[PDB]
Amino acid sequence: GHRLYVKAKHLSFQRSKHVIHPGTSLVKIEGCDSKEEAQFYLGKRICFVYKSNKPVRGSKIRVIWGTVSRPHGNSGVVRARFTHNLPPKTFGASLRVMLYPSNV
Amino acid sequence: SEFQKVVVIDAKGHLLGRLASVVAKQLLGGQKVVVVRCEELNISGHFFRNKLKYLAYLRKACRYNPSRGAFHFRAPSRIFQKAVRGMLPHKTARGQAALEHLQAVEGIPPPFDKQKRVVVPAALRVLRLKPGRKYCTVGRLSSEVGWKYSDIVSKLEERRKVKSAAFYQAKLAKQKKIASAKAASSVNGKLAEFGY
Amino acid sequence: AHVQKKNPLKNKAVLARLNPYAKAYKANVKLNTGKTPKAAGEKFLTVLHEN
Amino acid sequence: ALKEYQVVGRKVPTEHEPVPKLFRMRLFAPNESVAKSRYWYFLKMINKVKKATGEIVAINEISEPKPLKAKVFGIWIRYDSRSGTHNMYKEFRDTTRVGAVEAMYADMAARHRARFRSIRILKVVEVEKKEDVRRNYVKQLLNPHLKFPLPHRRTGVVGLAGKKVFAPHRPST
Amino acid sequence: NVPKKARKAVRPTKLRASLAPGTVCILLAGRFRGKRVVVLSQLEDTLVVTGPYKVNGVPIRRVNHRYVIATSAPKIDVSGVSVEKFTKAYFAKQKRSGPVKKDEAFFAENAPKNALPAERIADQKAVDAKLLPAIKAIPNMKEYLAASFALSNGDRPHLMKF
Amino acid sequence: KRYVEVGRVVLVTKGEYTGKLAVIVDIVDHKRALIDSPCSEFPRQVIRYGSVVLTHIVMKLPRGARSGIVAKKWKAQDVCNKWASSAWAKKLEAKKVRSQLNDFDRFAVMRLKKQRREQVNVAVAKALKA
Amino acid sequence: AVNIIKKRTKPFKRHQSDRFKRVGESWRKPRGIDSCVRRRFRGTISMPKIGYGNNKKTRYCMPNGLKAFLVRNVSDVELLLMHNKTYAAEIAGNVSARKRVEIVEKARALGVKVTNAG
RNA sequence: UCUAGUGGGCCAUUUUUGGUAAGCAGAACUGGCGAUGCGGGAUGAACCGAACGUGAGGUUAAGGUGCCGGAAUGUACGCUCA
RNA sequence: UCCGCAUGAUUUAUAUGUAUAAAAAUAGAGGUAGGACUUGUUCCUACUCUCCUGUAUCGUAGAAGAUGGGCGAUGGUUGAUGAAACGGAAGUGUUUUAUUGACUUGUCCAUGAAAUUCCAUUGAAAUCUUGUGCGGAAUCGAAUCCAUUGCAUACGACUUUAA
Repeated sequence: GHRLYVKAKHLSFQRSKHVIHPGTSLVKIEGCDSKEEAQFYLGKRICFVYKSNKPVRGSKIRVIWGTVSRPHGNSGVVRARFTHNLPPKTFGASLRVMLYPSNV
Repeated sequence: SEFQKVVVIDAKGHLLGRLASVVAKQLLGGQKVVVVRCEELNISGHFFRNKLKYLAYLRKACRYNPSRGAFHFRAPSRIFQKAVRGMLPHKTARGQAALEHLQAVEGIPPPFDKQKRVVVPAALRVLRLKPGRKYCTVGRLSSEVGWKYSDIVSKLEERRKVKSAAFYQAKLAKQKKIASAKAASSVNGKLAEFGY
Repeated sequence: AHVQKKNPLKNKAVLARLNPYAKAYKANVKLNTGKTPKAAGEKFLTVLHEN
Repeated sequence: ALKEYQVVGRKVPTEHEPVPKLFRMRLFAPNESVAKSRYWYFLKMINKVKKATGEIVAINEISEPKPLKAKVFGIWIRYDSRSGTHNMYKEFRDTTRVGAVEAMYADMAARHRARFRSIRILKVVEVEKKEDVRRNYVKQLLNPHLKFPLPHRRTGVVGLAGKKVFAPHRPST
Repeated sequence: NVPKKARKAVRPTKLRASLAPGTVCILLAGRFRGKRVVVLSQLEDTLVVTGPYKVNGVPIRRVNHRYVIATSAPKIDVSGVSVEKFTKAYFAKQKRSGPVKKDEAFFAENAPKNALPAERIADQKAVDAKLLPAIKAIPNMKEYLAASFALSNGDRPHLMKF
Repeated sequence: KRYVEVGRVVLVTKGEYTGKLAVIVDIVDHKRALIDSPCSEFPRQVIRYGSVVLTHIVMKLPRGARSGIVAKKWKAQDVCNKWASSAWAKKLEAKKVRSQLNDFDRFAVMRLKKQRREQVNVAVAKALKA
Repeated sequence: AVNIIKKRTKPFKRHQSDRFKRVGESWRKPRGIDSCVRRRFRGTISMPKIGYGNNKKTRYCMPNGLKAFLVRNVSDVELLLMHNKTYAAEIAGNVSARKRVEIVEKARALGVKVTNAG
């Protein structure tokens, strides 16, 4: 048992100066610092893992899943679409980018 | 691209605004930042210009009640804290959390002198300012605007420097013995085949 | 009829439904089998360079 | 990027003169449309000809005959200032006259706030003799034993290490 | 009202060129995640893989081609393995949906050492016996298969060659 | 110690010729220089000093020499081997090999590093008793 | 009845009905000369519009794909004998307990679903 | 054919007259606000872009890419110490 | 209220290796015992180790990591204690020795990981509290109101006294 995912941070939603779009989240992936390098992570599964107070099915760990869609900017930031939109309180929180849709 | 738990930054040789921008972005990204030796920060422009800038800031206080007016902190760490707060949306819960994730101190106190200290190249004065361009030190600026701990910080820093020199020499001797033993290993050729 | 519009530039079946000649169309026809002369001209080169 | 074109034009033949004269100009324009526009702009100032009453009989892009040889280019220009008009001379060391013209435009914009519209390129020539060179700064680059230190630069950047936020050690020089 | 007939014909799946039989691959999900296994054959779009059950404990099982990272490790001779036996029917659960109930407390009888039928461990031993000599021939290959892949600090999957 | 001059051997850092070795044959200005290489895939070109890093090798090359003469001087001298037999080239080659290593090679490196660590620790302890 | 999608589930509350108790929740179109809701300034409440209309096929359908036909007696249930797969029976609130039991038993015999059953 | 409301206007570009001038008064053309939401100019009835049914995906205009703030502490050549 | 108990819950857990403590300048002596000689603004010793900045170094194989061996030094990691020493800028940490456990993958074997037979999860030990049988004795307090004084005072508050 060890780590099989890439580190990521939830920066913000897709937004203009004054209008936000919570349907898409901006994700900064560790080690990805180019829009060309973001192509590898395009389509990869990305999950937000958090702990609650009430156990469900004998577990307090709840995961919200999503997929990386397209790169954002020139610095390797990517756009992610989740099944449920990430809460804005999770800005700056950690995310796990898996390798499940692998192509290598 | 740094996802560390806590990052400790040596503020010496760093430009105030550029370091504040980098720290503020890291705080919003969710990284705890500790800044040490804030009295060694650098601001572009000559000392008289920076002194006038601080005096102009100091003149701004509430007319009917200075007690509730603007609070002008003189310490170099608080000057850096004010800069970071300006670059942060401090009037929101998210901005308040980011600001509270920042710890700026003068010198390197006992909590942090035994930890790795990194630098931000984007804010380093030597590679961001033309040689010959005048610059000031926030420690000198603070001491001339009412900071009363310039000498004690210098004395404590000197004591930390001699302690760190002794620690470095001891680690230097240990790394020597490890390196000398490493040069006599029987797997150097096979490691060099893979490039190690 | 025609519930959805197919792009002939992408759907080859529609590109066959329209333009039946597309099957026999031949591109990249080579015509440089000759000596390939250099029709530059002394006057043209002098004017081209000039000052 | 700019390109150099030769543009040959003439007035549309009329009953008075069935054989009008042909006029050629070497112009630096981003594309052929701008080159033809510049040709008519300069021709209207000299001859009683317009785009409507004239035509373009030829246009050919000109490439540098020796793009791998370092050369000195002398450029004579006439530019409009905020007060009046002045004629100036410039010297640039480059491998292409297009690059010399681009350097001239950048220098004029930086040193005189002169836009493209206010600059007329009177003449561009290649300096052959060493004593022909007028600027001492340009002539000092013709010393065979030329040796100067590397100019100051913002260190060596990397696509990933340059974007790295933190560095373990302070860089040296 | 019967619906129309869709013009969606079923055509064979073409997998990647790096998923050839005998390739060492890393499992990315499931119980055996991070395990290095050997590809025996490709059924339709899944790889019938088995890391040598005596060296890592991974049995003969399918794995989705997307959930697999292909490694550039030297190929393992697999031509002697009877891959014709492994079909979709072989890796198919007994027909349950219907006349059975989702009764709990059945994990005891569903656990191994009694739920594994005959000839399954037999083919596992047979495949292992045919694969070990080539595996042991290559140095460090047996230890590589026994080890588990993991990401360390500074590892960047988009820049590393697997 | 390192200066821009005719015949100075330089290493390209930016552009499609990253990591290649060339020599300055002429100086255009203080921002650009004309460089050439004996390799058949490195054409003679003009590059800016920001895209290259100077080395410690200086050749006896005439100013504005053509490609054939530059190659002849390069081959007559030991410039290729002089650069190769240096810490810079060896470190760069080691980085190239490390970047080219695959998962199996990395596992082999890990095993060899384990053996080296065990031998080093034993050697250090044995030397401590002398 | 299949793949029912709601364009909007909010009830289009009236402007300032939260501020004042005398202002009812029922929607009224603002007709003020300086009204910001009518001008549709950013950040204000939305107004009901014809564009919010749901699909004609799935309109008036319950999440189960049926339509709640009100029944007050047994004969109203018999009206749904042929339309078993499209109409469900909603027993009227003023129907007594005896007649409600009779309606439920008749709907069960006819195979008609009942929304307010039990 | 019948009838409603209107019969206080205002702003901007350009051409002007009266005025020392005016966020002044009066004329002409066009576009607007009035009755126009939306993106930008930190803000704004008129300025720039663009005229709006309810949504998904993509790309733009004007405008921006150090942080607040989404986006290069990008590239090339120069000038500037206040 | 301390020790023993042996349990549950909490989270360090914004965790997934969340390992890395010289100083100083930036046309420098970068410093890497840096080499080098006598502590000296001498070194001509080293002259390319600086300039892939860390893409580095340390560590990383074992049913979330089991059960038994042959050899290789005679070491290494992690706990329970010991004499302790050094740490005060926020020292709450860093080191030596001795008693004494567990592991060691440095190399080579043997058995066991399945059916959770294609993904939709968290693996356990420990550290701080309380929800309870209590053996062991319990060494143990104060503040305020009601009173009092005026160095105080609109009322509160403040300075005294008190059993």
